Amino acid sequence: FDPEMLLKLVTDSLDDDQALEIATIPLAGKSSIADYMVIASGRSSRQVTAMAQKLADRIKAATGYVSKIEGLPAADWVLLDAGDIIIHLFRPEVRSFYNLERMWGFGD
Amino acid sequence: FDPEMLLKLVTDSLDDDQALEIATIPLAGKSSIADYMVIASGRSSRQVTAMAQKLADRIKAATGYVSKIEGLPAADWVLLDAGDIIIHLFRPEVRSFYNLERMWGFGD
Repeated sequence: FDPEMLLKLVTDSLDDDQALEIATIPLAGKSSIADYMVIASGRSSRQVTAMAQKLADRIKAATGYVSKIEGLPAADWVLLDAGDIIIHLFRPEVRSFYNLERMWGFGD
Repeated sequence: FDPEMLLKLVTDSLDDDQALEIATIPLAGKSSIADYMVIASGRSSRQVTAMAQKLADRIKAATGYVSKIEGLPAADWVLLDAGDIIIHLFRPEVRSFYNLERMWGFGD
């Protein structure tokens, strides 16, 4: 399964699930971690969760690849590691809030 | 604390701890998640762990920011979320192996 085909699956799925700000970062000549990183926002916890889970299910259906998901059920963010592509999903207002708390030195 | 200053701290720290393939991805005009993503490799579990922990300690010492670390103590990868910068660390031979297992459909 071609990494460009995987990229198309990822962005099509996120677009279908109404993600915003879907960014594609090509990593050729920069990093060996993956061919692409994709980053996108969701508007709620239900939405980020549905987004991530459907994407993992779709990748498995299309390719057989079992993606690693980091950050569920508490879904302020999700990372989905699909091997050739790593997908970052975030809730902008939750992230800005948590970043402030960490800037203030909370939590150690 | 300036995001360019934070970037310099991150890359200087990773360089000092002998990370390889240190990639800087500017996100201006692409994603709101952060100003930069940094990706780098380490050669062992001790090294990736030392790398990530020292970077978190250094960010806190220099800025007060308490970074969120994902993927320790089992350190095949680490993500360090420093707010304005997200840092991905990976062990190339471990990642290639785990990616194969997921490609083969292991683990659900």
